Amino acid sequence: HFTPTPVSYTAGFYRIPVLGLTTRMSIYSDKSIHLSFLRTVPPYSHQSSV
Amino acid sequence: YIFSIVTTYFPGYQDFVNKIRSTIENSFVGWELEEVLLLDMSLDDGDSK
Repeated sequence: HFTPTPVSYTAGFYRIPVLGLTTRMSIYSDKSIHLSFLRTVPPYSHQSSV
Repeated sequence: YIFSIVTTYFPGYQDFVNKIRSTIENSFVGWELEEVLLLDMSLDDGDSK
């Protein structure tokens, strides 16, 4: 859970997009606290429609 | 006693508007709020709307 937050902060300092692959925690689900981040898999909390 | 609020997306606007609404909900003063706006300039070429 740790390293993606440093990676996102370091990248978003310059406001460049980031593509996330192997994380689905809901801490990055927000669109405000983290400036730029993308997901290729549904978040861990998204399994509520099933 | 007449006002309206306009805001963009920032970390804490929701709590701001919630506090304003809750404070004006129960008071002995007559507060007249005319709608709330949540405009955003993120969209490209959206200045018309």
